[PDB]
Amino acid sequence: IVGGQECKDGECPWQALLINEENEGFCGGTILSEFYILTAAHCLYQAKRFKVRVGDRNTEQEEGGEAVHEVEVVIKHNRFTKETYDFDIAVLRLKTPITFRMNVAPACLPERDWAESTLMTQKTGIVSGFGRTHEKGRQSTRLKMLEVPYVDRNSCKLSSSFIITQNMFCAGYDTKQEDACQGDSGGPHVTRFKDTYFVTGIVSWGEGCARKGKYGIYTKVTAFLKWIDRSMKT
Amino acid sequence: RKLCSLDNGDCDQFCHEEQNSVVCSCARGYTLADNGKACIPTGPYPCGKQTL
Ligand SMILES: CNC(=O)c1ccc(N2C=C[C@H](NS(=O)(=O)/C=C/c3ccc(Cl)s3)C2=O)c(F)c1
Ligand SMILES: [Ca+2]
Ligand SMILES: [Mg+2]
Repeated sequence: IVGGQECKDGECPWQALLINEENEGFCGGTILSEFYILTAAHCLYQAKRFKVRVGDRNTEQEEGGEAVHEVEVVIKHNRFTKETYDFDIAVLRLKTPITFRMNVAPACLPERDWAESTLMTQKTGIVSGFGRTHEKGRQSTRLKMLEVPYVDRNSCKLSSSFIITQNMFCAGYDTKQEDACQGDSGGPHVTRFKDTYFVTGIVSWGEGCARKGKYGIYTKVTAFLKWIDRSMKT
Repeated sequence: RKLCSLDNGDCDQFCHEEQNSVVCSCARGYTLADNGKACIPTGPYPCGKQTL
C-alpha cells in the first residue's frame, strides 16, 4: 500500500496473507468464513507451496493473535489465463477452521444486484495489505489500509494500455500518490455500508503503483458471487 | 428516488423491490429483526464487523 494509514487494532480483521516456504508474504487474501479464503488466480503461480496467515498486523513482533493455516484445496477459476488476467479469482479451503477473535473475522459477501447498485456507487472502497509502500521500495512490515475512490468505467478504459474486461473494475487516483502495490495483489477491496464491510473486489493488477493517469485494477467480485458460492460448497 | 433507491429502503443491508414494495434481507450470519429491516448477528464475530 502506497500512502494510506496503518490498520489499527481490529480494523482489518478479514486480511489474510499468503506466505511462502520462507514465511514471507507474497499475496493477500480475504477471509470469507472459517474454512475459506478469497484470493487472485494469479497468486497461485508465485510459490510452489504456501500457507495462509491471519490475525497479523506487524510482521516483526508476536502480537498474540497470529495463526497459520495449511491449504487443503485450491479452487482456481477455470477460465483464468495469465495472458489476459481475466477471471482473476480463486478460493482456498483450509485444512483447519479459523478461530475468530480480535483481528480475525470474515468480510461479508453481498448480493450482486444490491452491491452493484448500492455499494459500487459509493464514493470509495477500502484496500489493505502488507505490500510495497512505494513502487521502488520494500514490503511493509505493518498492515496498511487505504481509501480508494471508485473510478468511472469509461475513464478507466481510456487510461489503460490493456483490455479492461467485464470482470474488472477500477479504483484509486489519477495523480494523487496512493494505490495498492506489489505484494497486495489477491488482498481485500471492501466497501462499508452502515458500519458493515462487504467484499467488493480483489487486488488484481496495475501499470506500476500510484502512477499518474493510471488506476488500480480489481477483480469485480460481484460478477463471481454464484461461482464463489459453488466453490465454498465443494 | 423510490423504494430501494430511497435511502436503501430503510434496510440495514440488502434491499429488494418485490411487487412495488421493499423487502430487506441480511448476509449469512445475521437474522432479520422483527421490524423486517434491521440485521441482528446470530453469534460472535459476525461478518463485516471490525473486532472489539
Ligand atoms: C490485463 N492486464 C494485464 O495483463 C496486466 C498488466 C499489468 C500487470 N502488472 C505490471 C506491473 C504490476 N505489478 S505490481 O505487483 O506492481 C501490481 C500492482 C498493483 C497496483 C494496484 C493494484 Cl490494484 S495491483 C502488474 O500488476 C499485470 F500483472 C497484468
Ligand atoms: Ca505479528
Ligand atoms: Mg494514478
